[PDB]
Amino acid sequence: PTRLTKTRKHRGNVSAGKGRIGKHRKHPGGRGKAGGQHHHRTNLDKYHPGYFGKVGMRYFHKQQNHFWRPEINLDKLWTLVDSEKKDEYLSKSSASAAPVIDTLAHGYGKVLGKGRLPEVPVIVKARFVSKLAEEKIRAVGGVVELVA
Amino acid sequence: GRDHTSKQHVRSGHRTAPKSDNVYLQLLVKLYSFLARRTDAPFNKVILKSLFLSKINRPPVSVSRISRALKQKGAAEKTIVVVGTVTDDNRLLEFPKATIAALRFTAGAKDRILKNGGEAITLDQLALRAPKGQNTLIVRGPRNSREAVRHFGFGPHKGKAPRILSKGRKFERARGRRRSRGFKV
Amino acid sequence: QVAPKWYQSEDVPAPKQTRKTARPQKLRASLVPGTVLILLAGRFRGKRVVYLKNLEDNTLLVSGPFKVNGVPLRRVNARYVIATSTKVNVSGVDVSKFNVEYFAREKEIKAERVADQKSVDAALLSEIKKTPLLKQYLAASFSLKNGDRPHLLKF
RNA sequence: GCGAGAGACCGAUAGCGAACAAGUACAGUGAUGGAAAGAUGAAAAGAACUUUGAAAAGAGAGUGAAAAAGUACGUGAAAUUGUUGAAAGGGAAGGGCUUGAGAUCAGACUUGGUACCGGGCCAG
RNA sequence: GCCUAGACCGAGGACUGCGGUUUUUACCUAGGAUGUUGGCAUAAUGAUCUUAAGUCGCCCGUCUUGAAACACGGACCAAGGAGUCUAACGUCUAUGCGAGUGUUUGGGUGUAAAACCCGUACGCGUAAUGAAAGUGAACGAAGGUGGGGGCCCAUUAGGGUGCACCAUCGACCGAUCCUGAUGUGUUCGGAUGGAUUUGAGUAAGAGCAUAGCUGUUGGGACCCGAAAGAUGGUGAACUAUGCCUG
RNA sequence: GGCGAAAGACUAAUCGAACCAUCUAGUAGCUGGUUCCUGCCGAAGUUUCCCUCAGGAUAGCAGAAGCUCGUAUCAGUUUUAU
RNA sequence: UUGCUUAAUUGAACGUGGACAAUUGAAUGAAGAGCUUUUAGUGGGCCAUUUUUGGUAAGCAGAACUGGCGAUGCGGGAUGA
RNA sequence: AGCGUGCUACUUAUACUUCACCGUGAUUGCUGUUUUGACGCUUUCACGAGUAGGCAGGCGUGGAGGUCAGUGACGAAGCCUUUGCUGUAAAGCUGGGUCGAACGGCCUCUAGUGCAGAUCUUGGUGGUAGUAGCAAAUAUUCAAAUGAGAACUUUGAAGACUGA
Ligand SMILES: CN[C@@H]1[C@@H](O)[C@@H](O[C@@H]2[C@@H](O)[C@H](O[C@H]3O[C@H]([C@@H](C)O)[C@@H](O)[C@H](O)[C@H]3N)[C@@H](N)C[C@H]2N)OC[C@]1(C)O
Ligand SMILES: CN[C@@H]1[C@@H](O)[C@@H](O[C@@H]2[C@@H](O)[C@H](O[C@H]3O[C@H]([C@@H](C)O)[C@@H](O)[C@H](O)[C@H]3N)[C@@H](N)C[C@H]2N)OC[C@]1(C)O
Ligand SMILES: CN[C@@H]1[C@@H](O)[C@@H](O[C@@H]2[C@@H](O)[C@H](O[C@H]3O[C@H]([C@@H](C)O)[C@@H](O)[C@H](O)[C@H]3N)[C@@H](N)C[C@H]2N)OC[C@]1(C)O
Ligand SMILES: CN[C@@H]1[C@@H](O)[C@@H](O[C@@H]2[C@@H](O)[C@H](O[C@H]3O[C@H]([C@@H](C)O)[C@@H](O)[C@H](O)[C@H]3N)[C@@H](N)C[C@H]2N)OC[C@]1(C)O
Ligand SMILES: CN[C@@H]1[C@@H](O)[C@@H](O[C@@H]2[C@@H](O)[C@H](O[C@H]3O[C@H]([C@@H](C)O)[C@@H](O)[C@H](O)[C@H]3N)[C@@H](N)C[C@H]2N)OC[C@]1(C)O
Repeated sequence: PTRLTKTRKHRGNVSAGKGRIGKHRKHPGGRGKAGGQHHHRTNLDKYHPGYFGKVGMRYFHKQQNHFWRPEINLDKLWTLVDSEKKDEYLSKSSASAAPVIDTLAHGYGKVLGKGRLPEVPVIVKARFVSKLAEEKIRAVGGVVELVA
Repeated sequence: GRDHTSKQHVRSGHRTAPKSDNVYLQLLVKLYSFLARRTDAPFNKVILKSLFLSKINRPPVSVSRISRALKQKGAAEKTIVVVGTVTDDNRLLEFPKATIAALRFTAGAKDRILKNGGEAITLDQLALRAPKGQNTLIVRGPRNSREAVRHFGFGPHKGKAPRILSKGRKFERARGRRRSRGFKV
Repeated sequence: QVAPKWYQSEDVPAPKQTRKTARPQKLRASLVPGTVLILLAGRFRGKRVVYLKNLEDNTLLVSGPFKVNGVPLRRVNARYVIATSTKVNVSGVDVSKFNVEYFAREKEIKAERVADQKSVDAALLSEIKKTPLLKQYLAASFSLKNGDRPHLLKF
């Protein structure tokens, strides 16, 4: 609200806080990103290195949907098990009856390997998997099943 | 006149009250101001200063950090004190029986504490059942984990994150960040 | 307007225990009973009277004598008097019954006061006549003449 | 364009340029440019009549709750001006501080209590 | 040690202290003024206005090293008159929820632009790195060392546990350089081990949303101010020149 | 564009490029102004880069918010040694 | 301890265990120490003592250290940054 | 009452010393007496110059939600005024006059919210000042009539001019 601004406190003081010498003027220094290579180089080279120039190759008509692959780590993987049967699955799961985890149906593209699993067999369904993620899944007695 | 050896009329620079207008936080400040004034237990004074802290200075404390604190040698029975929010952590495999005193518990954190037979209590209950902070263990969250902290003190060769709106190859990866484009800083 | 609050009390605190135990006046060495005085202020300013007795209210008892001057037995304040070096022997005057209560406020003058004035005048005139010109000196008013410097003058 | 309902909007130098006989009056050869200007009172009851004046008007009177509302009309500020009273004034005036003089204002005989008690102020 | 002359002040408001004198569970000059008397209340007293006297006092605003300036604006008065709103953002703070968070595009409903209710997506966060093909975060109690509030055990000291945060030596993921196992569409694969290299990474999540001040950028952008440039129109009643008729 | 026995003259008091409306609140590193009170703190005219020299960015000097702690080792100063 | 180093059982760097306690190894001071974020104005200066360059010199022009004025009234120098 | 030099007293700054009061910063203590303000009360010490500029706490204006079952034709708002009072101040309140229909306190919300200046805008008004001035084109006069009023109208008499 206007009653809380410093404009109200500057009333009666000549320069409105902008100085007598400098004198708030229209556009000293130019408009926008003007002078980025000339008189604003000391700002851009300090706070935005990399600004000027070209790196890498172009990609005409890039479709971002081709690259959709949300990641889930092993330390989070049991959140996908139904919450009402998680406690039971942790106790009763064996090599002959293990929980199935359909990661793609939960909206994930790749299973990554950060963290530690419960020492319980699981069946993990995924489009992609990292080398360590599968190795940790097989070490608790589980398996990764590739789906498309 | 005076040849002053320090700046005159300088405020202490420390917060002496909560900026908050929550009346119940004020009730807690009232209780712990009494406790810090009349008891000379160092714990009560620490708790009093903590009640003044702003939100970013009270980072949330997860139940996994609490469990690691409870695994310290001799600390399995201590009362965990958090002046702030206790949050759930779904990366945790097990959580023990424990008494946690906090300002706020998220629903998941409270369900997990209660399910393992523990107790989730507020700070006034803590004052009643430990007026000097006996057998307590204060746990603080990570202050510097804030995303804003990544951009502090940015400069050449500093290794801090730039303040940038979009991320990609066309956004500040050329001259100044690459020897093939002039120089690298 | 700002309305008064509950905690605003009208209670009047008692004062603290003052430690001002008063102790008796020490008059000037020049004030001795029988000293002739010059009145510096009041109705009788300029009169030369006889100092009789120190009263317990700090004041001085003086008489003209009323016959010589026209000023009676009355109180004067020591700060409004010049004490000269002329002395009257007043061992023969009885002033044992003049005190603060004797001038308690009640023209017409009580027969007590007139009788006392006659009695004191009798003894004073007995004693005053022994010094030549003392009666005429007491009858005359004091004034400052031209060239009279009180810092240089002895009284 | 036609028909409606609204607003934490503006309130006659504002709000459309225009609340009014406003795209008017008026200017320019022309294209165009373009104002100012709202309110007596409930009701004209808008002051009959007499008198002075050439008349405009004045003075009485009259109406009205009011004429300190008279179509120069609600209230009616300031600059500026007249009259009246008071005061000051040798090539400016005005200001601060201090006191005097003159004027104004204020307060304890209290919400006084019951001839006495006791209080208020200024002083030794 | 003693005597003696003046001036200004009197903050505080039961008691509580330190001392002293002791003749006393007492008294004092010792943690800040009391006693007494006169006058006045038709007033001595205090404030303001006007004016006199004494003393001091240049005209404000502004640019400026420097203004009373022979620098500029200002004859006077009223009313109007200049950091705003918006899109997107940085820091800080308050609040709700929290590994999530955001009802309001839309649908339901209504006492009808409100209030109340609903969810799929989507945004941002939960993973990084590389130009890219791609690959993708625990040797260990999520490590060692030195500090570290608080807590625990003692009995100054001392012993333990030590979150946040800090210094330091490592470990993990991506990029780069080397090595090159079992194998092979024999040119692929990349086990394993190295490297004063490199990243806006990991190492028991901290974010999302609303609001507020300040700061930023684009916008008429605090307000008023060019000389110019462009598009479409109107003029030869003046005047320049030709022509026609007087 | 006209028109000029030529002066850059004249083209409706307008001519080294008329008038009118619009683009248009054109842009201005330049001049002017910028509206209430008290309280606390309190500068700079210097460094580097800039078609930079009446302007900016950058560092410095200033304010604000604090935060971690509570005598730890600090100082526009001396002494001793070097 | 080590993959560095020595002819080496030599060193180097970092350590376990033991000992040395308020004179923990000069003075004086210390409205405490450390740490972070964010943003304003400014980026024409000028004067004095001393050192000092160009110039005949200048209330001229240009440097050094400190104090000032600017941004500051007050008493004195009649008057005066 | 000059110059050199020594001495005694004396004069007075917003400086120093003691004391009062305001504020700022720090500081002592306060819950079986914490008592409806603990954002409060209380003990003690030190400090106070300031342009540009930063921040804090307040004052004032239009309009909005809530509240005072607030003020008001027995006089709201506005305006004038040595009637005074309060606040360091921004300002708030009140007596008297004028006036005629609405308006205010408190808790909050919100903004087209505060003027001395801009050769600012519109309107209004001064000093200047009863002043500059009302002087080219030959020139007017007597009487009567009319009329409240005649240098200026009309008629008569005359003197003139334009000079085809
Ligand atoms: C007969 N003269 C007319 C006259 O009617 C005039 O009217 C004003 C009138 O407008 C005023 O009245 C005014 O009232 C208020 C307030 C300021 O008074 C104004 O805001 C409003 O505009 C106006 N109606 C009035 N007080 C006087 C008349 N001469 O309007 C113009 C005019 C030519 O002068
Ligand atoms: C412990 N040191 C390791 C160092 O050994 C190295 O590890 C390489 C690793 O980079 C190689 O891996 C590399 O090359 C393979 C490619 C060959 O398929 C890629 O898939 C992979 O993404 C890439 N990182 C791996 N193939 C062998 C390790 N020793 O990686 C760097 C390091 C962390 O410093
Ligand atoms: C391949 N040789 C490695 C050498 O490169 C180095 O490893 C670095 C390591 O120091 C870096 O890590 C460094 O930087 C990270 C930062 C990026 O967050 C810090 O977290 C970390 O503390 C710091 N040590 C790590 N990012 C890459 C390794 N190759 O460590 C020594 C070594 C084993 O010789
Ligand atoms: C208790 N376990 C800790 C674990 O918490 C974690 O600690 C990190 C620590 O490594 C980080 O610190 C690290 O990264 C910073 C960074 C600025 O690059 C480096 O400067 C620093 O040298 C490096 N150690 C610190 N910033 C946060 C802690 N939680 O990693 C180290 C650890 C010992 O395993
Ligand atoms: C022996 N070396 C001296 C050096 O000490 C110094 O001398 C100053 C002298 O110049 C000062 O004097 C200076 O300043 C005063 C005054 C303004 O203070 C002036 O009146 C004087 O003219 C001026 N020279 C004097 N007051 C003190 C000495 N130490 O400067 C001069 C010098 C010759 O270099």
